[PDB]
Amino acid sequence: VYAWNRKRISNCVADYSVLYNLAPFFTFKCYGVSPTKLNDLCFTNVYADS
Amino acid sequence: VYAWNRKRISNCVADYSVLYNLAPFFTFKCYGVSPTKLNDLCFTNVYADSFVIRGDEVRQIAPGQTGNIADYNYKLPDDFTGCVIAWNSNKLDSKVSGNYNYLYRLFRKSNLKPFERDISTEIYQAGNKPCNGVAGFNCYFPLRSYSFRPTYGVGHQPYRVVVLSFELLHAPATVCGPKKSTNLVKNKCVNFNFNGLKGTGVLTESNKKFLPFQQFGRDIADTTDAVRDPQTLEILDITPCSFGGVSVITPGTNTSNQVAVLYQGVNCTEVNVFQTR
Amino acid sequence: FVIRGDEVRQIAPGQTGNIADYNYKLPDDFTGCVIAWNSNKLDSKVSGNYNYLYRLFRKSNLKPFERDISTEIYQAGNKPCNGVAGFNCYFPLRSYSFR
Amino acid sequence: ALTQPASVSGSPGLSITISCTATSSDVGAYNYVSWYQQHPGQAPKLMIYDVSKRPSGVSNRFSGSKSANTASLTISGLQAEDEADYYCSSYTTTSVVFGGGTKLTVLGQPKAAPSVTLFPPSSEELQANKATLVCLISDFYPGAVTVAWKADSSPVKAGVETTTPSKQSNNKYAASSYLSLTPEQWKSHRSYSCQVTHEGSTV
Amino acid sequence: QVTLRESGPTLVKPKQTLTLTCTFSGFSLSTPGGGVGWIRQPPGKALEWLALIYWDDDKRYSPSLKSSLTITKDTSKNQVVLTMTNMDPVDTATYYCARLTAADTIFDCWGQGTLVTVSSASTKGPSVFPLAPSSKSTSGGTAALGCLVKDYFPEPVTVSWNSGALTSGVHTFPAVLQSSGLYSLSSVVTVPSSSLGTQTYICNVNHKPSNTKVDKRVEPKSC
Repeated sequence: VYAWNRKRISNCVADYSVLYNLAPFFTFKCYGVSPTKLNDLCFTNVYADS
Repeated sequence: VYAWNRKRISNCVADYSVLYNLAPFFTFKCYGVSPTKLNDLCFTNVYADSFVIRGDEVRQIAPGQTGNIADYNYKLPDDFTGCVIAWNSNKLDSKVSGNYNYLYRLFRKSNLKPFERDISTEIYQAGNKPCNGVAGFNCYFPLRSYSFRPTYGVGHQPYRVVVLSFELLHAPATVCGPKKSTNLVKNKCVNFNFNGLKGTGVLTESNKKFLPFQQFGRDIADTTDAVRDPQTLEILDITPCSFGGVSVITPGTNTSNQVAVLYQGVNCTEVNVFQTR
Repeated sequence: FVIRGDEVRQIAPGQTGNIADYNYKLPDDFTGCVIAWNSNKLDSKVSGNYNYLYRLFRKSNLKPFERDISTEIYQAGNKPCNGVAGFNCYFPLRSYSFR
Repeated sequence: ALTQPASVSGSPGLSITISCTATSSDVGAYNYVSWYQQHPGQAPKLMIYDVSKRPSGVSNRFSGSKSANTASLTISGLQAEDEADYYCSSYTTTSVVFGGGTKLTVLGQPKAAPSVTLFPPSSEELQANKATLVCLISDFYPGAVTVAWKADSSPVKAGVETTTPSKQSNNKYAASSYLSLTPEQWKSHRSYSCQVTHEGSTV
Repeated sequence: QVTLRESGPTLVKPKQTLTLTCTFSGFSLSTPGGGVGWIRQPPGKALEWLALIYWDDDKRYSPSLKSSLTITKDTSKNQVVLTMTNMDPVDTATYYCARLTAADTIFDCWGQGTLVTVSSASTKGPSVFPLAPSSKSTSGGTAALGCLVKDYFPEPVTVSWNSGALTSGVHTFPAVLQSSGLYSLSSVVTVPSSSLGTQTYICNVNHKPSNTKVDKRVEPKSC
């Protein structure tokens, strides 16, 4: 909980269509961006915590 | 948000000076004709809409903008000739734990066409799996609920927006202002203002066969040559005032100082005197 | 004007104290510079200097940019204090003893 | 929540200020903050809400502001009818906090003396063995008294201690004396004299 | 103007459901932005919000207490009712219902307050025995007479000598809690010895939880 390892993902093609094969996620709310327009926006460096 | 009302008002006198003495309206950005010079202006059909949005989203009510409410909830045309009025309403539209009586549309297939009200509730299917009555990864309710809590700064507070859409076209005007009327003087070049159409010229009873549904009349150019009186329903011709060129006959300053004036286009009766061709 | 050393911070806009509510209040939309400097060299004297005064008692709070030079006795309770400085009635202006 | 000073002192005529700090302010922008006034024995009435404005019926003596995150109540021209508890209240993310309390003590009043009143018991409760003689005293400013109920013997109280402020109209602290007179020992007691000791003037 | 009065039984059995109501008069609850709430005030403590209702049937409660606080509106008869379950001997306090006119004006107008003291004890019969203004009180300045209402657990009880008239004079000091777990008031009037022997004086005890109003007087005795 307190040792979340941030993965600094950058310089790649973010295909969010591969996150639908796992178990059904209980929360998929994008608090500020549109899930439909997610595959169209270009980001600089997306960080991923765990 | 998605069910913005529309109460069209017609056949009445509109005094916009009443809106100034009301609650502070620090959003009176008239994307249109004029904020101040509005009382002395007749209108044909005014459509007044209403909706409640957040604080940072009021800038999307301008004609032409991106966002979420200007593309899927309420979009204005690029030729919107009107006024948008908004004010902070964080005094009666907010409550503890947030108000959940204002819902806005988030997901939709295409952008909202100008002046469209989408009153529907269907789970937006975003991909392969078709849903029936559930919501998952590609299915979700498109109508989110605003959270109007009386705790945030003025960036998300509820803002009651009322947009007045004007037409301003060649049609019998129904919504004028509080400007008074005068007496009609025909045989004199004076300043006339009939339903906003200003100008100067001589008004005469025209023998033109104006149809009952026709009000204005234009010549080969886009200039009003005849207009029907809005009070007595009388057709009057608009002839321009007496103009023309002026020429000065000068024998020479070294010779003398006497000069002759040549009024071009006058028959010596509308300015010795001598009439030429 | 000449104030006390522990009252310089009461000159900045949006402040509350004794000289900012009864003597001199600066507007919140102030557009100037306040300049102060120590003047104990040419203002202090033996047994205190009783030339500089300051207001202590007033009914309401002074509005920005108001010069109240009145000296009526402050009235408290219900008694009609005309000029007597009784227990509940005091003098509005007190002296700033600068030793 | 919201923290407030416990006790605030003020001379009659000067101006005092209260502090409504953040104390882990989940309030957000701290936009709306209202101050109330509750005299002992009455209901809290609103004095100033939306500190940039004031409600109708309140004099100009009350004013408020909030520099960054702390709301302050500026009360100018203190009077005798101002010693009451004040509360600052705002809107939290899930409730309406009311903060703590703030007692205003306006000093500068002459020390009053308490009048002794030993009401004799009527001849109706003595037949039912309910001797409950009372030495009710009141009208004293300090508020610290100690009755010395004794019938020419060791002075005892046995229930006189009550801690009643009783901030009535005259703003004088009252008391409440109640005796535990034994119904059988009433004949032995000659008159059961009453003596009250006051602050400063102990005699 | 706005008049917020409360009602309901002040004394009840522990571990029950209260029925404290709030009869409001002078305004309409259907106004946009209005509402009636409830504020608790423990003896010798600060205020604390409990519940709040609005004009659109919205029922907001405190995040700490949600399994017992149940408020409802009865605008048909203009009587907001509050119900709370699981009564513990920590909730003894004076409750107030204040109108929330808008978001900026947080509870502008308040009520009067109803103390609900319910820990263990039931009602007790008040013993009314006025103190006779004998020669001791007569020669000792003002012959102050006071009814000796005692032996009662509920705290809220009002008294007034010759109700209707003589508003001033009566002391009405708070009661004292002795070792018997009961209260006692000895409110005396400040009427001097001018004319008190030929008249009639009754303090008019109003011990409402016990539903008893004993009006009686006394005569000057001789020690």
